[PDB]
Amino acid sequence: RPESELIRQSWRVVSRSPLEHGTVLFARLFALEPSLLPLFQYNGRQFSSPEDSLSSPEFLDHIRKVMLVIDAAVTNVEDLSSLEEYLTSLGRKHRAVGVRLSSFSTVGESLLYMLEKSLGPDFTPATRTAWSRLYGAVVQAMSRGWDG
Ligand code: HEM
Repeated sequence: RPESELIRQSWRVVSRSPLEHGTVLFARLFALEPSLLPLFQYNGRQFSSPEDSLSSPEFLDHIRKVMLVIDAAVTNVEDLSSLEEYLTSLGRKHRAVGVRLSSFSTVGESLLYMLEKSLGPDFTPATRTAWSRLYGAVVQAMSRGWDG
């Protein structure tokens, strides 16, 4: 694939600072859909404001976990079928925590925002389309967790 390289190459830059970059993704996510904030329940407590999430080690660890699932996708960008069962179960888990499947569209936009901001002029149309396809494929596999 030509897309596989666009994804690989762009991901190298991000993977140098995945927390800083995932922090943009999540700051953007809560700016777009603050109703996701309460889903991050650590010590039975809700974050009141998005900046609260940034002070939580568990939340920042979830940022790193997200970035690693993306890294797993990138590693398998040629054959995602190898992540299908893991991603189905990841879907099922997020269903269980309360995340609606539709919120994963917002996450995709936040991922694309983060890549735009980091890559600036290197975030070409082809690069955007490539990520959109990969992210879509990830979410398609996760959606199996919502049993459909
Ligand atoms: C709607 C946005 C999302 C919310 C509200 C959310 C929320 C959560 C929560 C509450 C957990 C369990 C607590 C934790 O381990 O931190 C979790 C686990 C996790 N999330 Fe997310 N998540 C979201 C998106 C994502 C995405 C996009 C990925 C990766 C693509 C991801 C990867 C993970 C992983 C790897 C775990 C560990 C699951 C396990 O095996 O127990 N999350 N998420």
